[PDB]
Amino acid sequence: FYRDEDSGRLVRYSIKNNKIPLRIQEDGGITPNNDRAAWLLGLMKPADPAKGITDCYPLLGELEEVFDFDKLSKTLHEKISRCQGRPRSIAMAVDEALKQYLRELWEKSPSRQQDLKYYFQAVQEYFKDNFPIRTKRMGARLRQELLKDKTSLSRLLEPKHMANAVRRRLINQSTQMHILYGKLYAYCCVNSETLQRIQVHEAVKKQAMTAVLWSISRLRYFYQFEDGDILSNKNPIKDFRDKFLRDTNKYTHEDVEACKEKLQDFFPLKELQEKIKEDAKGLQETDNKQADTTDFKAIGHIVRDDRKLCNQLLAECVSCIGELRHHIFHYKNVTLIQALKRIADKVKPEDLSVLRAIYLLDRRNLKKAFAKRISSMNLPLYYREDLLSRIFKKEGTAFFLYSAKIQMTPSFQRVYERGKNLRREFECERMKAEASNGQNGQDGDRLKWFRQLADTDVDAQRALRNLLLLIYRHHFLPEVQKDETLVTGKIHKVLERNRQLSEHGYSVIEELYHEGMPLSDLMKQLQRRISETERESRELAQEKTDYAQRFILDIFAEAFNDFLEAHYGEEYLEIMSPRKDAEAAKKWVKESKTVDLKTSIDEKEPEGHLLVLYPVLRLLDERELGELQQQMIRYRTSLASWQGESNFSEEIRIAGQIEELTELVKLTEPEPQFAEEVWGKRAKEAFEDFIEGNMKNYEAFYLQSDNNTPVYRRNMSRLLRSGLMGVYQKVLASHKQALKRDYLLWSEKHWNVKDENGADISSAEQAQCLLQRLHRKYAESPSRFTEEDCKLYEKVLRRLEDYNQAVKNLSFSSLYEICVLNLEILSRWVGFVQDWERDMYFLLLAWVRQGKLDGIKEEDVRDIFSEGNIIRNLVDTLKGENMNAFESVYFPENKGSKYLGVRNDVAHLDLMRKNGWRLEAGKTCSVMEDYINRLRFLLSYDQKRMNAVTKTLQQIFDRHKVKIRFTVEKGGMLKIEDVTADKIVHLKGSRLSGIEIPSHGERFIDTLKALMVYPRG
RNA sequence: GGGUCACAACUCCCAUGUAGGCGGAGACUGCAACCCGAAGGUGUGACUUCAUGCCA
Repeated sequence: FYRDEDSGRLVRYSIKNNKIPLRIQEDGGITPNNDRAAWLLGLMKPADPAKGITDCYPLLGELEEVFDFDKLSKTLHEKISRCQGRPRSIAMAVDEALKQYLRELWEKSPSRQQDLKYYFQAVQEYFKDNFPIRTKRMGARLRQELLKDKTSLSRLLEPKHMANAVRRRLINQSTQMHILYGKLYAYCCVNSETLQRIQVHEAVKKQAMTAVLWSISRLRYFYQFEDGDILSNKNPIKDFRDKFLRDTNKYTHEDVEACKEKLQDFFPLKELQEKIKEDAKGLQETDNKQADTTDFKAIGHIVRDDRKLCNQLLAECVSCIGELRHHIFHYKNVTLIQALKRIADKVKPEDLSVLRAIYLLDRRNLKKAFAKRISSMNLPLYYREDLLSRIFKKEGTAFFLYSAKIQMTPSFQRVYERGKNLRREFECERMKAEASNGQNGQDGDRLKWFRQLADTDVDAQRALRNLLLLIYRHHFLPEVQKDETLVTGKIHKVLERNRQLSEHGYSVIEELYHEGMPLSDLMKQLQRRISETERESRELAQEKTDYAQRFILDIFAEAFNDFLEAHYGEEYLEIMSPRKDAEAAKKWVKESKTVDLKTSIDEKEPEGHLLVLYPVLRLLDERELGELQQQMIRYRTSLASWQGESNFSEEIRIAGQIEELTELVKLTEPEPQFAEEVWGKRAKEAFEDFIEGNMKNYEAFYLQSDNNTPVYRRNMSRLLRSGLMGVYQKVLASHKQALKRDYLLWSEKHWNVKDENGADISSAEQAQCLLQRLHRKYAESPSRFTEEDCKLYEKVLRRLEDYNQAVKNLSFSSLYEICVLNLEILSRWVGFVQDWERDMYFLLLAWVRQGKLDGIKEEDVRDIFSEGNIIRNLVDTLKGENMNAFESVYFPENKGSKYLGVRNDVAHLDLMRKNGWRLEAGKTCSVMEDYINRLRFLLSYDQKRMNAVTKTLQQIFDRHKVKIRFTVEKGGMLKIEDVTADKIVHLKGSRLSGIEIPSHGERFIDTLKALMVYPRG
């Protein structure tokens, strides 16, 4: 589908007349392309409240006077009085009576038919939305079901309700058209390739601004500043910033220790100090060597002082964040990339000395960061060296930190499950073929490397999976990037296999790939097909079959298997024989193995834009980095997808550099230095009121115990880094997570399951082995299962689930999951606030352009959104009839003044502080409910944003396998009904009703419910 | 006090109030699928729909 200012092209007349409502007259002006756009743009006329005029849309009032709306309701009531129930009959009767009344009203008034056409279109849209006949979609089904009730039927026919609904619809369409006008002339002064490009650029800028706001909140956390504005140039705040941690009459050693300890969670300060100390020591022993340590020697006096280093690092950070906040939303630079280039041109890297030293120290640490990751996952305690050396050799390897992945590249997990299932199916069919024919076929190894072992524990398969994941991520994908023919070297074969089961589902996929086509185009069409399939499944409320995703998984699994055969064939037997040994685990880390990851980032001189953007990436935890990386991947694919006359090569290269830098920051962990044995002098306090008794009573684990990875430690470090512990100790105080029932259940070693096969289960490993054995026996024989084993399965399942929930509550995994969910609820509202800010900027620009505001210039508009508060600038700038004109676009008459303050509450991230979790006198609701309702009030200029508030909250909750229900109470307020947890359905078709297990425990659900309604609600 | 009734989106367009099409299109406007991915448990292979059978 392609449309332009002329027509539209690939019912038929709807395709042809689908063109843009706006056009450029080649002189900088935008003019309407039809009558409806001109009518929508001229509806808003500002009104003087002192003179007596109240509304800003007089034509809508006159049209609501002409359209009676009172005899229509009586006519419809009289018409449907002879229908009883049967909501479809009511729908046809209402539709017929409505079209009769509309044609009579059109015949009655011939003078004002022109605007009557658009009024009739709005009325017909209302009646089609609320009285549906067809029920193919789900929403139409529930509207028809709601048509059964007589009370809702009476409510839907009120004259005031219908008039207000038509007015709201028309005002919403007018506002959207003004915003579309204002989007142009801010980027332009062909539709398909330009509007999508503007959408992509705005998405990238908004994601960057969310990252900037997160780093601003982190900087305010560092400086311990109460309200105000840290990124300021006026005298008192600047003098406070320049004097921070100076002297001793104002600040104490505890202050500098707390500041440097907060800074250590994001920055490698201790390693930098040790590096400078060893660099100073080495200069006194060599008298003739041209080493690259001149830059490090200049800043030796700063980094040797804690106060000076902290103050200087905070100063350079504040300079970078302030320059980023000044730009990006500037009117000059179209792209964030050229904004970074202009910042790097303005501010030289000679000023940023501590920042560039931190960048260099982090760049020259990948060599041991990769070794730390390899040791951390599973690898050394299941392989007896001299094979990891054959894979991760210390000489130059084909391993890289980050590959510029192509769109819709599958993850390792889906590929692994698909290949493992295909291998199991092949094994079963070969065994069944050996039963029918007693001849041993010499073939049978065509899909190995996905074998499920037969040491055969669950940890051994974990280690094998992790090794294959490392090879897939750092070796196979750069090889595919350099030479894609590997994947193509399999594609035809997979299609043939599908045909071998026809005597199909890949018929749609058989037509796209002819002979030789760039896989990039293939994944773009498969992305389109997957998108339509998912959207249709979501719309029609049915679960369908995804053939394109399965095809992608199949071809990538075949390519991975053949690649592993080509390079690691001599070590297949040694890879498939893991063996647990703690001696190699205690070794391999005292040797400082320092493996040989490679990257394209320079080792002696950082680039200017990368150095400017480095603290922003350094101040994001784990998920905002992923969102920024996905936005950069989408931007790169979008730039590559456009045709000629583009000139976007340098932007593509810089975007790839940003992706690689983000991957480097993600890989190079900040070295949490927990040390000690259990506690230190930070988390201990931040974690007293979550342990039911004392931590010494839980000494069996939390220290030594299994002598393995201590997740509890990574969980507590990542929990304490996020800075939400003060909020959680104010809100979730009486919701202790360690408990004593869970520790008693974990210390239980005398399970009462009474296993049938001449033994008794005493450990969770034996229970997991019984689950695996019983599930394999069920998998081979689904239709024939003994009644004893079917209840034995549930008997071990419930005990294992109780044990796992006790472990998850004890290991602080539930609290960390709640923190991840809470930080996901935030930064969605920040995205909503960014959307509102951009929309209001473009709306005000469009209003000023078409002479709507009298004594207001474009300079004032840009100065509203340049510096200072946006809200205060709007209040001090627009007044009289202009403020009434601005307020005319928010329909919900229940609100009054003091609104738009939720923008300042969200953008400053007040919910990340203890003082923000307080409510006004009254309001009878919870903090989250209050924020939801104020967000609906703020976003009421756009209907889709107002519905997307609750929609996105429900989707975020459902991503964690948790439900949440809302009910609308009196006055239109939303309130939380319940939360609960969904259930995973175990063995199906087992001559039994099916075992049902909740996906989350009661402690997790109760804590999430306590967070959602803090005061009441 | 339907006055913010979301979940069950929103926008645009199909010739003469006629005429439909209660029909189409939309990374063009937002949620999604895909990835982040740790977290993780729900047997598989193969095809139709307003979620249940159909064959080894």
